[PDB]
Amino acid sequence: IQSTSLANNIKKSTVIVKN
Amino acid sequence: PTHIAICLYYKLGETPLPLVIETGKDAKALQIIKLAELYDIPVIEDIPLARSLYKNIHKGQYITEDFFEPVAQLIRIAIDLDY
Repeated sequence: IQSTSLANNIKKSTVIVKN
Repeated sequence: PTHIAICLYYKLGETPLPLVIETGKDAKALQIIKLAELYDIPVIEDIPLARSLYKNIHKGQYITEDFFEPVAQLIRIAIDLDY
């Protein structure tokens, strides 16, 4: 499933940039 | 891309340069931002930088030279943000 796989990927991020 | 989110990762000796590990537009961007709140990951708004990264540095690619300074600045902010 996307959400749980996105979380598992995302969680190590150093910084998120948004518009 | 009404909404954009770019997830950047840097870990010494592992990523030679900052790495885009995930991107999203629209619903996915919104979700990334919600997950960031849940995991306390620093989120920074920068419209032209977000657009440029989204257009040029895809998921699983290292940033290129034109992004070194703005991304370096983001990482310096992030590593001490909300401590």
